[PDB]
Amino acid sequence: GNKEKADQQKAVTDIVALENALDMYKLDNSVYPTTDQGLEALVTKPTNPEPRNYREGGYIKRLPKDPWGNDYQYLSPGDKGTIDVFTLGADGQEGGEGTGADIGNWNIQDFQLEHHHHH
Ligand SMILES: [Ca+2]
Ligand SMILES: [Cl-]
Ligand code: NA
Ligand code: NA
Ligand SMILES: [Pt+2]
Ligand SMILES: [Zn+2]
Ligand SMILES: [Zn+2]
Ligand SMILES: [Zn+2]
Repeated sequence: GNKEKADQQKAVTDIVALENALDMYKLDNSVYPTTDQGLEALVTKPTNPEPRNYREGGYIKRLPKDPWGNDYQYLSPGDKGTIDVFTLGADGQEGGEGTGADIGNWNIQDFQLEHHHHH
């Protein structure tokens, strides 16, 4: 019902937010954060490597939690594209259907409302 569609839109909103914050990091610092620096690099200046041009206050106000209480996941370099930003969904596991499906930057349009789709 409403709950599941709201949860899905929340995941879309967060993944897009994070992807945009990651692009700002790249614009400043010439590279994306590594998997090991993590999404935390968006709020706190990382090490290994230390970025050259870190923005005061970071790149996002806070790290969102996914609709099922788990942290969003991140890989750089990604398996699915240059970076992977994703949630594993309601089942907290790879793959799955329904609310269990994995939502990521690579397939994000699929989980957006219909007006974002290309048919
Ligand atoms: Ca899943
Ligand atoms: Cl299109
Ligand atoms: Na840390
Ligand atoms: Na990707
Ligand atoms: Pt920015
Ligand atoms: Zn981007
Ligand atoms: Zn829209
Ligand atoms: Zn569609």
